[PDB]
Amino acid sequence: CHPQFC
Amino acid sequence: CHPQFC
Amino acid sequence: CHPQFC
Amino acid sequence: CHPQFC
Amino acid sequence: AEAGITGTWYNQLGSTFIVTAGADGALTGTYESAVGNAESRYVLTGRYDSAPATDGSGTALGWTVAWKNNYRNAHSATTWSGQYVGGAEARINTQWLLTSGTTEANAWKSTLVGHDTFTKV
Amino acid sequence: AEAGITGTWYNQLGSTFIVTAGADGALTGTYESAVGNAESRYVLTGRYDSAPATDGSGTALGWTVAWKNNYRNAHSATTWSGQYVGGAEARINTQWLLTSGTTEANAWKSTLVGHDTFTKV
Amino acid sequence: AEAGITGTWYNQLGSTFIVTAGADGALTGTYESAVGNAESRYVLTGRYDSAPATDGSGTALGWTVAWKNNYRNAHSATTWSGQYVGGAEARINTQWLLTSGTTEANAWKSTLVGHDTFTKV
Amino acid sequence: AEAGITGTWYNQLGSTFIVTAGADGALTGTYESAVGNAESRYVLTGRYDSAPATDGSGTALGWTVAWKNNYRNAHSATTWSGQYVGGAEARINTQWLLTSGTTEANAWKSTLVGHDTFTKV
Repeated sequence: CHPQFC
Repeated sequence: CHPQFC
Repeated sequence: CHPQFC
Repeated sequence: CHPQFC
Repeated sequence: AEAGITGTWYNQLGSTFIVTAGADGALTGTYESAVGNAESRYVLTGRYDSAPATDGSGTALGWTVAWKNNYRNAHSATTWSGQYVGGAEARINTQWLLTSGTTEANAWKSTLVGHDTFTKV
Repeated sequence: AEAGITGTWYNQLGSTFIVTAGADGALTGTYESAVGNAESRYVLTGRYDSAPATDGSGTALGWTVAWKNNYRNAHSATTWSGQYVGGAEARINTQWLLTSGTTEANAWKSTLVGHDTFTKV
Repeated sequence: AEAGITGTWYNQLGSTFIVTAGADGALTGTYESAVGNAESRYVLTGRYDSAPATDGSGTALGWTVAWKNNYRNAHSATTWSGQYVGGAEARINTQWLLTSGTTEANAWKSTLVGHDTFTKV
Repeated sequence: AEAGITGTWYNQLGSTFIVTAGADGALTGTYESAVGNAESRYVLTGRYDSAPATDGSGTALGWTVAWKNNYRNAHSATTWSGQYVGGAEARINTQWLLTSGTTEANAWKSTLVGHDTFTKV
């Protein structure tokens, strides 16, 4: 999961 | 205007 | 022509 | 590696 | 997918696309622009990857439309790349690339990028 | 174009693509990955816009390859959008979109974008 | 624009972005991911083109966020390119490119492309 | 990176970009178009993700340039997303999005996509 999303 | 649109 | 190019 | 590449 | 893909799809602007997904990955059909006149209809051809699924993934696909028919020649082609999701409200989410033929000097302005979502309604 | 497009094309990584451009805008052929083994070969289908020209413009085209054959099923498809430029050193300059089927949660990571240039040499 | 851009914006996933548009084209602020914890907050910097208008055009802008802060280092950066439309329901429509650092062999998988729409609500 | 990024970079068309990578991820500088006249110079701002590395990965970065200065206002902005690779022949490989402000009807033609590679030579 990437910071842009979570 | 282009065929993809109109 | 656009500044990015010329 | 994906078929597009290898 | 396949049966699920076959049919009529509409995007948020009114464009309609009609496709037949064949047994072995082929996608054939026609794309019609707004107005919906006899020939704002262009041929489309593409492919889809069937396996496609024990975890609810979408089915990857893509197609191309060259904007030339018997009434118009827009010297351009568009490719849509995305996936099909079936279900109550099946849809095809895509990103597209529209390239116009240019001279080598204008090649920087040859490709536009956008996205489209198609539904059965 | 057309005759000029028909043939074998290579990109900077070694991938090869073989196409036949038909009279009425069709593009059919196969794409082969690196290694060049019997079947790193996938079917490709696309379209090109012929008019295409009194000012040296390129010919717009696009094609799709679903990454599934009898040895591999990568649950993805790639579309290439670009133009063909003929001449001493003819080439096809493209931008591509590679979409993988994902679950709705991972849809953000479903499409990669890149570019490729193909030559006859 | 400018005053109109300054404020809090939300996209369809819950991410929030807070920006100050300065007199001379600067855009500074922070981007916060979902969960909304003290630090899923990253610095953002960008520019906007003011003239911007006697025909209702949008204001072109873009910003970048490097995904590194005191709790996370995702070795990637995202750039959003789009335009701001003001009014009753002002919004910013964008297309984004997310690049991750890779080795030269994996460079083909380094950039993902997508789109986002931000609203004040 | 950082020190390695700081300096003058050139792309294949002659455009030049001058940047200072600051300790904490900031990228500030100016972009100059071809001709190289006093002011075909525009301000650029961006960010880079430092960790960046025990396996030779590139450093992810991105920046934006709004095409407005004291001689030109092109009502557009470009964002470059890519990575920096250092070494004998260091380079920055990027993909860019150029968005122009349009009316809502023309939004489909608002974003062009391309790529650029910058070198120190």
